[PDB]
Amino acid sequence: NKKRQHGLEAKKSHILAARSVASIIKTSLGPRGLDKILISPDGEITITNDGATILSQMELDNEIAKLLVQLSKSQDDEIGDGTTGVVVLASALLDQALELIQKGIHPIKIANGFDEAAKLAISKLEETCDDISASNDELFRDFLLRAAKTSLGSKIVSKDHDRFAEMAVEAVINVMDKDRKDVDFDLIKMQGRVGGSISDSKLINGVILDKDFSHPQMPKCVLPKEGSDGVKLAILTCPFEPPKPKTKHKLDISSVEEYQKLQTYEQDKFKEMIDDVKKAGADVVICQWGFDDEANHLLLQNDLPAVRWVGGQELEHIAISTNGRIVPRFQDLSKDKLGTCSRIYEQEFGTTKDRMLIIEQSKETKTVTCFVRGSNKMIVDEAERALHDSLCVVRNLVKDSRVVYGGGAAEVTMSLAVSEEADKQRGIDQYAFRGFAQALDTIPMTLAENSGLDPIGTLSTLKSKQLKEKISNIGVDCLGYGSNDMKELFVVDPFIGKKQQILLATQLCRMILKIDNVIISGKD
Amino acid sequence: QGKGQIISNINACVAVQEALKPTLGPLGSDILIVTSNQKTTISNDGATILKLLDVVHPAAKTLVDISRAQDAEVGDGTTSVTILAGELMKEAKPFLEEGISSHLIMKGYRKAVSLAVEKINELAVDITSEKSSGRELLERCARTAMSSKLIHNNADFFVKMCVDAVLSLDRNDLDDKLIGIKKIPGGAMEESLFINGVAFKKTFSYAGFEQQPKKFNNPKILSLNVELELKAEKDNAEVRVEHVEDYQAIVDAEWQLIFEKLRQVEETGANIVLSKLPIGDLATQFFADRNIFCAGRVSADDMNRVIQAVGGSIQSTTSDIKPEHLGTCALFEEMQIGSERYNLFQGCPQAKTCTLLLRGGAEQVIAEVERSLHDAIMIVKRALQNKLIVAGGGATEMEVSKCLRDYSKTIAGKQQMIINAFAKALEVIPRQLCENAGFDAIEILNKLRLAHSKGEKWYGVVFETENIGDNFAKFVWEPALVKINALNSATEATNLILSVDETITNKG
Amino acid sequence: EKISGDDIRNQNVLATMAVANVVKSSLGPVGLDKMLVDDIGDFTVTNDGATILSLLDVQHPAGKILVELAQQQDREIGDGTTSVVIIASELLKRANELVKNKIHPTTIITGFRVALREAIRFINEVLSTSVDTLGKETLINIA
Amino acid sequence: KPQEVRKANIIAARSVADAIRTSLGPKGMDKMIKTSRGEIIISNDGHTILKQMAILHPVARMLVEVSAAQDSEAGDGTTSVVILTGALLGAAERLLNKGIHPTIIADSFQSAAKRSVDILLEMCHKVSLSDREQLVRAASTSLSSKIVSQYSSFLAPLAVDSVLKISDENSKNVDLNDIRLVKKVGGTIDDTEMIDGVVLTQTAIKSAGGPTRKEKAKIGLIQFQISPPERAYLLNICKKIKKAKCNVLLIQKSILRDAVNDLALHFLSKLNIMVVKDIEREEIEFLSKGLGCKPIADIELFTEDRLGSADLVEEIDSDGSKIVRVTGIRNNNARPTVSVVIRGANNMIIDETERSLHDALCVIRCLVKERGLIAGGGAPEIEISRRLSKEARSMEGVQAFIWQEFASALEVIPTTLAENAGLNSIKVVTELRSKHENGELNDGISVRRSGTTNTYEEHILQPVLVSTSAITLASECVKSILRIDDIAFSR
Repeated sequence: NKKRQHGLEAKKSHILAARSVASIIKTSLGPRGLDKILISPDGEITITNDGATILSQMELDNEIAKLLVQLSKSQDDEIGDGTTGVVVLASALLDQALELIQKGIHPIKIANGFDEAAKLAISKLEETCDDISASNDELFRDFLLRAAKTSLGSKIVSKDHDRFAEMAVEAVINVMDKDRKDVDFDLIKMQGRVGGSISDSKLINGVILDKDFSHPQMPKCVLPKEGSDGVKLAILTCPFEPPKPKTKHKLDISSVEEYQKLQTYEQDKFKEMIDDVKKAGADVVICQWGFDDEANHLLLQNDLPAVRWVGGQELEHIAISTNGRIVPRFQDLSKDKLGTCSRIYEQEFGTTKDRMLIIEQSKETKTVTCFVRGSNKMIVDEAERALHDSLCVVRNLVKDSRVVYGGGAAEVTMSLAVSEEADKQRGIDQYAFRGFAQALDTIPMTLAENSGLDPIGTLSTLKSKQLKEKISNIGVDCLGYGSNDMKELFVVDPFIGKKQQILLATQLCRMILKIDNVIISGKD
Repeated sequence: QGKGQIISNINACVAVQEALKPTLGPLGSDILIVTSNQKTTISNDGATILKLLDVVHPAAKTLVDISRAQDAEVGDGTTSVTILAGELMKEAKPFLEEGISSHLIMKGYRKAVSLAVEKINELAVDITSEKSSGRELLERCARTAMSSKLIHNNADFFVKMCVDAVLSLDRNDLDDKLIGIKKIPGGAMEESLFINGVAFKKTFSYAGFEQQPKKFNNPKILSLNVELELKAEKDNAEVRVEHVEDYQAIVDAEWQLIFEKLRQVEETGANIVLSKLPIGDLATQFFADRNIFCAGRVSADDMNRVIQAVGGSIQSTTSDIKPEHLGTCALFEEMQIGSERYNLFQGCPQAKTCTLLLRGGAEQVIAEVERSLHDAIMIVKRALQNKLIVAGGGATEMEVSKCLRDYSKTIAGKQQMIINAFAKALEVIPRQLCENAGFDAIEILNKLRLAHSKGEKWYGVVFETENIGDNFAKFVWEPALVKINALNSATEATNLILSVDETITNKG
Repeated sequence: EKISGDDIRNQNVLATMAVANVVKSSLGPVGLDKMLVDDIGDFTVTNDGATILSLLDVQHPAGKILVELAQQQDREIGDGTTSVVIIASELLKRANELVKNKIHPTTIITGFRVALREAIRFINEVLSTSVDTLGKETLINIA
Repeated sequence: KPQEVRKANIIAARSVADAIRTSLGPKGMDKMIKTSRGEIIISNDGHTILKQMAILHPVARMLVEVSAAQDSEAGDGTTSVVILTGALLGAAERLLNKGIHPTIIADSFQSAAKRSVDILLEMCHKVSLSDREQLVRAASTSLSSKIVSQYSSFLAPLAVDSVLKISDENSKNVDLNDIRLVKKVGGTIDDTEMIDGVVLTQTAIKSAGGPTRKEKAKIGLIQFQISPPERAYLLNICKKIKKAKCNVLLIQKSILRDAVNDLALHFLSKLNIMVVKDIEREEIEFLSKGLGCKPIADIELFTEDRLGSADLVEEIDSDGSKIVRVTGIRNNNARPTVSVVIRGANNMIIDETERSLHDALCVIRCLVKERGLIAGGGAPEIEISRRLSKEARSMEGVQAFIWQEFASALEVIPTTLAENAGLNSIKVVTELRSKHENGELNDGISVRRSGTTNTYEEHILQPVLVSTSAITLASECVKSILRIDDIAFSR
């Protein structure tokens, strides 16, 4: 079960495979983009326009495509923005290469050209960069928001998405420190409840997890009581109560004395264990198993809410901000072995009776977990993806104040620059540098084709104004506004992101054009 | 059967040559090989290609044998031994059809390899301290081999990671295992960092670390083959209970037993505790209270080198530890390279090894300069091991081919045809060096023949400018024993292929 | 039918080399003979190269070229007809290898013309006139 | 589905072009054609290829019409009009795959041709009707590919001066049917006889009685075979030819027997009428035309108004040639008839040699039709590509994108010339463009030099008509094929 094909004709097989990958992802590019139906292994129906999930759930058997996907993962992991453009641009770069192959251009002569042409394009893009953070700090916050809405207004939340941008820009403002000059995106957890509306999503200044207090007589809010070590959370596997197995018992009872004798044992272990909560230093107790009712009533006098059947990772997320520990026994617990917060309160959301638990530090917290609602279970999944992506939108805008005015205008601006350097080639490479422009044009072309605009005249419309007039942003009208000028529409992409799109795509040309054999061995 | 078995055997050898044909050279092409483990590799390394080649034809299994041995016997030449050996088979097709017996063919190849290696011996130039040293010679060779790469702008950083990395190795016992290579995602090529020690993952799914001293001026390393944990952050384990009152007592008792092991380690006094198995939360905070380093996920490749670095060893027992199991370096510190946790030892004076930590934009982007450093390490390795230098880049195959033609001018008889083919076959190396590089093979080969015939024995293939030039002056230097053992290896390989007249198959 | 490229070039070689198998053995006073048979059953065996080719039934269109060129050698000079086919088939067989090495057919033809242009000069050097018969008669050994 | 119809029309025509692609150039590859009549032919003549292709594909039979039109228009380079058509169709396939409707495509090719002809008019090397230096220069270089081109230097004034006499200086049309080339065995290649009148392939009466010549000769054409099923009947037939005093008689070659029974031939001798036999149908169209006479099919319809007039009628028998020349027609309705007798060694040599001169006659006509010489070696195709690419940069809209693809298609001629010459295709066209960045006519693909140089300096120029009609007629084919919407049978 191996392949046999000799000559450059094998590269025609390889490129024709890439055209299949593109025919999938192509139609997903743009805010007017078309969705894909994803058949889950279990039959679950997922509908998304996100090329990261489209490529992740895309299953193809040609190993050339498996390379294209594995390499595109680096766009999602390092940057997290335009994985879609990596595949779309690469396909066009390979499509123009197919023409170069037939013209007799040696495979390496092709690769050397795309490398030097990228050195021209990225440089000419830098000549047009702009500083989104210029002037005042309040202007930074303003423009930071104006762009964040461009990523959120493209999803189902677009009706009132400004509210998801409210939590996003304010979150990264809380999570970003200009002295640190970096944003640890793991400091933000994405979590919501199934059902609700856009206005039911909240900006939460602290940790919220899918839990509620296990006993209604315990206080829904615990405070340090003016000066204590905040609110400590007990993270244990066993409850504070007389020991009772959760599998089998097998306690032989020989007489009535022995029968009720366990209740005597329970009374001392009831008060001992609930005193061991207070002595151990827990203000609330969360254990993998629940707590005895009589212990629960003895906990009441000390205001010791508790929660049952909770996994370690969920309490870990709290323990990250509170510096808690999973101590094997309650006897070695301390004010520090049990992590500390300032306030734990249980919040009800209108008709939502879930009443989730929120852990705050009564100050600027080291972590936030924002609250997401949406009218359909699957809307919530994508809505949190919008917060994930818009979190990376502002994360890159913090990383690099340099931005480009996008919408295909930067690609056409770079395309025109490549055509300017075409006349300066006057050599064999002139064949290849020109094709780089023909490939750069496929991004604004794809943007127009997914929008319902003229696939050819749109290219001449953008090139006309970006050539005869000025480098002023002349974008694609996919948003349905009046005309071009994304500076007026405040549609902006990160500079470092577009640089990575061009450079990573060039790497894909180095990877695909330099594979001459596909040897697929069997398995024993 | 008969001579037709040779014809079929030759056709099998052609398959191997054509497969490895594009792999030759720094400008060469990669092969995508899907393994039975579903792991797929894309590599230009002939050894990687060989390990996964999956040859089933008994005749071509011979070519794998001589090539796999070329790797361990010499250390380089896994591609050239398959190219040269294959062309010596391709040149044999017309000679077999004309009825030249296999002894007549093989005898001449055995006479030719003797006549050829003699001239490889004549060409060798002795370069150890010859008007050069570490900083000059190794840079002239490393800067050349690392040219025409994604580091074209950043060579000084990879020359630092190349020449000073290998020159700082133990030269009395010099081997590739002395430099480890670890892929660090994130960063830039001009910012990629090298370390004197070895690195570790320390990426546990449990958070709450780093609030623990990770740095010691005089660490004391204790390595265990067992885990140090009780309560796991993710899964759990069955704990057996004897009584409803002892259901929670065994949990307390489980604290006692692991606390006891951690207590005996607490007294042991190791400032660094390494383990091959995961470390739990009880030990996480416990050793934080002890203010010593402890981490699992340590490999033997990292750990056995730690033993050389600090002078410890592995002892799982908590009470039976002999002082010789603990050692100390000049500095230990967990490194945050590239905004990612990679624990390492820093500046161990007893360490005979080091590690290049590779930073870059993407994992594949690193891989491009990764195998480049892999080769660069070998570039210096041979610069020190082999004082006898022959001109690389095809110049040797030019020099030999001329002497072979003169032997065919003087030697008359049935040996004349065989000698000439042995020479014609040596042009497959410069031919594939040109076709894999993108040059005009007919133009370059004809200019190589005319230029060499003018008396210049150092002419060779220049990859920077499509031209023929003095590769000796370009410091494109290759070991003599590599070319000698490769040429002897190929001749024996052709003696194995040409000498088979029957294949006997036991089926069942 | 449309046959072009590597196919028609390989078919032309199979034809020319096949024709050579009919002339290969006819060269020399120690030659081996070949016999030709028609439908009515007449048979003839000859070592004469002009007869071997003159009676040869060639159907492949590339061989019809080899015969037309060979017959002209006989009509014009009357000898050297055996060398025509043998030389030609080795020229084409080795030419096929040149084609597979990415040498354009025009380049091959141009250079083959150059070699002939030089060859006549080397013939002028090695040849001798009607001599070696006066003072010593090497035609004695011819006799 | 009209997209399937167009797909088939494009694929089919491309396969015809890929067949001729190898034939362009003096180093061109030969095509073998096995015909249904049982003859296998091998030739590099392009019209021969498509003529004997016997194309059955209804769409590809338009490509034959393209070839014949190029031959009747200019008469040279008819290989290139098919190659140009092929590239424009291959580029059209790219345009069709881009989703541009054929109507937009065709009209854009129309506008490209309008600009393309103007580009050729710019680079025109000026000629003149009196410029016999350049006329002899170019004509003999068009004969340079022939068997003996050294003797073609003397064949040059044959073609040049003979056409300059038949054609007025200020004239837009020359008729190549009015210049008849006739072969004759004997003589040398430089030996030809150019006659300012009609030339008869036969002589006077075959048997004794031939007058061989006439003064004040009136030429009639009676074509019908005269033989007995007789004396008075066969004699009276030819008597009336004497009645109107007709002194020269032309008789069409008959499929029954020889022209006329000897009774009426010797009677025509007794009538003193010069008898010319075995005249061909096309000869009558040539001969009766220049003479200003009307042919008569039968022997009964002889009349007086159809009498001719010839100043000189004599038998030209040189070393046993036996061909008659008639000069001094002086007919009000006639045209300057020119006929040439081609002397030479072998009958087969003079037959092909005549055809080599027909090629040359087309060259001079092309220069009279439209003045100018254009660089050979595909140089005008590289120059046009650069100019239309430059103009497509300022042109806006889908019309610009199609203009750009037109420029890509213009490379098929310099590319084909380079491939059949055995030079690296990209190397050559790269060098061609670099040279056109400095020079204009200073460029061209040279077979002798194996590189780029000035075909003017290499004495390789082609009539501007050849290039102008090549682009013009090609745009007509592109329109015709792209406009094919469906194929239906009629019965």
